[PDB]
Amino acid sequence: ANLIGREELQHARDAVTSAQAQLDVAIQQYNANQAMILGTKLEDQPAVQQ
Amino acid sequence: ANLIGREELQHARDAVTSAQAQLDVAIQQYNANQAMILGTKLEDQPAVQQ
Amino acid sequence: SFNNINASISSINAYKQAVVSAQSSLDAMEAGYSVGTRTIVDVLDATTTL
Amino acid sequence: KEAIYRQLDQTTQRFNVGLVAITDVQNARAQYDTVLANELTARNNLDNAV
Repeated sequence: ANLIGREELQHARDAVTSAQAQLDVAIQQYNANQAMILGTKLEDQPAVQQ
Repeated sequence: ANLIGREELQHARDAVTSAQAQLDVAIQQYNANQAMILGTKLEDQPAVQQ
Repeated sequence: SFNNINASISSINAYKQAVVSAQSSLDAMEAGYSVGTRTIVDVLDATTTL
Repeated sequence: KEAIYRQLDQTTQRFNVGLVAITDVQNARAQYDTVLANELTARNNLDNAV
């Protein structure tokens, strides 16, 4: 309806995109350190068997 | 009673959720540190016996 | 004289709207104080405006 | 009058979206009524000067 400035909407879209990027970073941080805990059971982990 | 903007209330509830999540983070950190001691006696710790 | 009567009608409408706005502000300020987010100076100022 | 009407339109849209409280709508409505009264007075003064 042409009420608010365009730089305000630009800054809103940029914020949403940045938040998406940060969530991707967090998900990736989780995916790593899940490669170590692949085995379901604690007694079957490679370190314990050694 | 419609005496406050809705965006403010949404922000307040979001703040509560974020605080709860960060408290969970801190609790998990504590648990991770405590898992290596298990509340036994000092003389019986694995390294001391090693 | 005729034009003056018309102007008086319009002014009355404006002042009624102003009164309603002030009442809403006072109610907001009073509720905030009841929940503990505002002082009593704000309540008195709202009363003065009303 | 045109400027204040556009201001009221923006404020009402914003309240509907959920970013401002009802109290701010009342202020815009009051200002709109005040400018309406001022315009009526200006027209009456032009007629009286004629």
